[PDB]
Amino acid sequence: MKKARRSPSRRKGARLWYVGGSQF
Amino acid sequence: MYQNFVTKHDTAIQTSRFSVTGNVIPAAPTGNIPVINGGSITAERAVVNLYANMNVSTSSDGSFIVAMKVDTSPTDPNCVISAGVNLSFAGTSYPIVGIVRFESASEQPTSIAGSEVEHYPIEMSVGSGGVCSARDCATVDIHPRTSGNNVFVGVICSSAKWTSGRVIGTIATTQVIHEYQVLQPLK
Amino acid sequence: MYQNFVTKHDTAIQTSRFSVTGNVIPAAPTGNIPVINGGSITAERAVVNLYANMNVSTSSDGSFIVAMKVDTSPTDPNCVISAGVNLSFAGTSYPIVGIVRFESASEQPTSIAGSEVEHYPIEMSVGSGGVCSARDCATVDIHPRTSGNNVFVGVICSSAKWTSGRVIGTIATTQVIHEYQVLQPLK
Amino acid sequence: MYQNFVTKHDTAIQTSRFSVTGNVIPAAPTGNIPVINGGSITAERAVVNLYANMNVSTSSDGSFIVAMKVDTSPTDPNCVISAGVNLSFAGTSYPIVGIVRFESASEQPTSIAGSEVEHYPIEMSVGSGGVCSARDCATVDIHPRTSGNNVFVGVICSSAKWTSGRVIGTIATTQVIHEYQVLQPLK
Amino acid sequence: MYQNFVTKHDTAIQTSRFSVTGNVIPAAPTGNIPVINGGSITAERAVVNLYANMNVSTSSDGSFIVAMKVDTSPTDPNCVISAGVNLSFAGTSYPIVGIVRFESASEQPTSIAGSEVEHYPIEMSVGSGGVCSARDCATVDIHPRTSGNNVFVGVICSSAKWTSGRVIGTIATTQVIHEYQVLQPLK
Amino acid sequence: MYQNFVTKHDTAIQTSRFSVTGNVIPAAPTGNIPVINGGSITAERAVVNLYANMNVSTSSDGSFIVAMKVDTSPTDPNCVISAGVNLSFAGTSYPIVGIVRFESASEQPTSIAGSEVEHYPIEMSVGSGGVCSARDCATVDIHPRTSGNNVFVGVICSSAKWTSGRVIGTIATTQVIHEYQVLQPLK
Amino acid sequence: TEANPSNLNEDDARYGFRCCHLKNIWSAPLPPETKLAEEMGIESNSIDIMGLQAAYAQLHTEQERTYFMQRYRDVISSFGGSTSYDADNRPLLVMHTDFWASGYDVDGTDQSSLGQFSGRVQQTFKHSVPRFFVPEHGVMMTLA
Repeated sequence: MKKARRSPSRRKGARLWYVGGSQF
Repeated sequence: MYQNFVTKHDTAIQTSRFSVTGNVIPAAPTGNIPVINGGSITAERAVVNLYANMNVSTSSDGSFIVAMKVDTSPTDPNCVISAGVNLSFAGTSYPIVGIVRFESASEQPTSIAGSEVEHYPIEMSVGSGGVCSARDCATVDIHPRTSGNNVFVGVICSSAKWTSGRVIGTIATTQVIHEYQVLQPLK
Repeated sequence: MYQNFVTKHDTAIQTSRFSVTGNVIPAAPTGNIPVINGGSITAERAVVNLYANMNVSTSSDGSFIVAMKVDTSPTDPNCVISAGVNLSFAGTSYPIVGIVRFESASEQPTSIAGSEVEHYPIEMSVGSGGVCSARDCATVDIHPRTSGNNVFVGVICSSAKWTSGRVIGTIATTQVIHEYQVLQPLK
Repeated sequence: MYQNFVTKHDTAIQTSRFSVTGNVIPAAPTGNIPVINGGSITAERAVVNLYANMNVSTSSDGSFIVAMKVDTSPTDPNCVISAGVNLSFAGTSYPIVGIVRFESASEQPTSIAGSEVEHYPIEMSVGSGGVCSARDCATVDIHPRTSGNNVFVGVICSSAKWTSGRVIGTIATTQVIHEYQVLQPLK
Repeated sequence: MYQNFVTKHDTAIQTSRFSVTGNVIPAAPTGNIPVINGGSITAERAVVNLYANMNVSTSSDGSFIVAMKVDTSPTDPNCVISAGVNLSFAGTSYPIVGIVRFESASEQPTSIAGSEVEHYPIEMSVGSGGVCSARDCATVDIHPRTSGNNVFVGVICSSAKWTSGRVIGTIATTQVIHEYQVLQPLK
Repeated sequence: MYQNFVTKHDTAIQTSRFSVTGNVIPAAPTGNIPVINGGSITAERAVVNLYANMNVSTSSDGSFIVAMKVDTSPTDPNCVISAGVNLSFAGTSYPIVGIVRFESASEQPTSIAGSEVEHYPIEMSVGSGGVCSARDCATVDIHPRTSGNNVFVGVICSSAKWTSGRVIGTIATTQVIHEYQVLQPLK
Repeated sequence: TEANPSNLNEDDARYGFRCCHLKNIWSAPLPPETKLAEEMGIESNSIDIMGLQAAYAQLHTEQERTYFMQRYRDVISSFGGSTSYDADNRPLLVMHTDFWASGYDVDGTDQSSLGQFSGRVQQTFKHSVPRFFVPEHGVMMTLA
């Protein structure tokens, strides 16, 4: 019940979001 | 603000109701107090609706009772008994209420000698000349004191000087052996 | 001192309001009680403003109702229903109030047979000849007992002997399924 | 909803009862206040039933007392004393009540000089012209201040202008040294 | 006994006071309710002292308001607003009170159209023909609903049938955004 | 049931008592309010017994004060001040009460200019034409605002229209800086 | 581009500007002006296939730009070059930390609150910037 509180990172795999540049 | 979920009296839900009509002849404690019930409910959940005529044939001062039978199943020595009343009288008589306890071998007592009634005073919300209101409770031993009787409890309404006229309201009363579950938004 | 954040009734905020004017013809329970609403709100958040004339055309004793529809979404069997009333009557009649429950296939009941109304007595703050005030609540089963009806709840105002005249005040009532968040200085 | 199990006054159960009848001659504090008891109970559990005639032979304004003897066993300096009253008077006199403390070498005081009575004001539920009701308590030192006396406590009923007539009700009072156990459905 | 440190309303200390004298012309909701203030305090801490003459020039039934401006700094959506009133009227009119909310681009509203006033009913302690008393609170959204207005809150006093005469008392009211620290002997 | 050990006002025990007799000439706030005390107690524990005659020599409307001196020892900015009153008036005048604060270089103020009195409204239990009752408290800053004065606190009793006649009751008041220890059967 | 803190609105000035939600399908869409079709003119009856070829190439440069090279610095990185932070006047990021904020629940214990809970989030954290050399006068700002 540690991870269950925090929405995953989806760090595995390639890049999905192209939005024009770096966005925090 | 936060909702207050605790109450001194919780009126029965959808059950134990009865409407009383006609005349109601109050009486002095020296005599036999009128138990205006033949259809006396008893889950010690009772809601009696009043739409009668307060008639002073006998005494000009006195009282009448609305009763309900106590469930004697519980092994607990005594439990709480709450009542909630709202009565508007046409004729100024300054009503007054309270909880009472009395035994009887009979299943449907039509009246009870004043000497056989036990009293339990309660916070009376209002006591104007024409309306008495109260919602409170009291502790009462629930087991039959005299082997073989049934135990009754209810509210009694008295007056120092009654006045012939119509009376209307609700006399609710219950023995707490269950607290009605309720939706509490934050749980 | 510390501020008391819990209350028996929380009046709706900015919503569910309606003003009732004109005449109000109270009726006896043997007949059909007046539901002085066609614009019956229902987030079971209701605030009805009164500035009408209490008229005794029908019966001299009786009652009228201010109702609001219950939200039956909750899976909980029953929830609390609070009301807050303040009524000043021009003609001494000793008002009296209480919460009620009644079903109807209709969306906007204009009246309801007295036999179809269920009662729930409440702590009545004041009950002088000219003004009745109360702020309390009661537990009520919220699901329709007869498949296909809508469930209504509200406060009823009765009297043993009404007196033609103006009446003014506010009849607020709400079904608790949300506790209004509030600023508590120490949190 | 949840049942409220705490109360400001718990009336004695099945014991310490007595009925007072006949006349009751109220008196001014400059004189000797009537202690309408010879059969003065004392588990400081007392329930006095009233069905008498308020008679103005002496003064037109004044008061009378219903007393009960305090148990002085407890080593605690002082304990709480609750009372519960409900009185309907036939003649408008605007009753008023309160808790009192007074000592006396006598076991059954029939009256007590007003100068020897100590007062303790209480939340008075109702105070209409014809009915006074209250259910509250106060803190009182229970040990005899003057070596050799008995300590009495009780409620006093006064009026600025009494009116000859019948009076009816119940004057219950108790010193808390025991909290009556009660069935709490959820334990 | 233990001292009760929580209260439904805490009157401002040494500040926000003002005395209102002269005449007060109550009005019907169809018109413009009198805001008997030009020196309208606003730490939403307000104590208004009344020693005026209730005059029925306009309508025989109606109401007047005592208001105070709300501090809209708090990011909290809404906070509690308590009021404490004590009014004795020379002429029997059966007063009635309650909390209200209304906006206005003006800094010192002298009156407000009844249609622009929002109501919040409160536990009314007493409502005799000559005196109304209450100490309670209600939840109210504190941010201006119409960009550019000021938010006012206060208590309103109404009557079904007023009676020309003197009125005297205190109308205190405050928005809780601070709980006054207090000496608690056991901490 | 469980005994309620918390109270809004705890009357002093065996100390700080005084009886007030004779006439009491109420006054309007524009003048100097009567402080019916020369033997002004002050452990801010005070119990004043009333058995006087309300006389309307000066104004027909107004008020009188029962005061007690505040102990300014505590370093705490402000503490709670409770009062408990029960007054029955022979002549219908609809009394009204409240807590007040006023300073004076004098040790035994016989009267105080109305302009120098600060008000604190309280839950008034009853306010019939003939009797006012209340048991409540309020927060008050206890340190002298003007270097060199004594701080007084007490309850004030006012009326829109007084009526010459006898008055009887008790005006108790105390500043909480000690909670009276009490026997609690279950500890 | 507000010129003075006084040109900022109530909320902004007191709490800071608003930022983007965490990235997801509905909060990280391709820039709103993303091309959905690229037209290429053609003589009434023929098409220059060589032009078509160039057309695509040109498009490619346009896309790359829209999708991820909207900032000058990123275009130059595209060529395998670099830019000082002075080139486009970008603040220099010295240290970036991120963490989850967890806590505990407080159990309600009175007659009505029994069985109720209130979440109190309380997280400890370290944010450490390694010895950094300040080449010119300026400010070291740290934000959350």
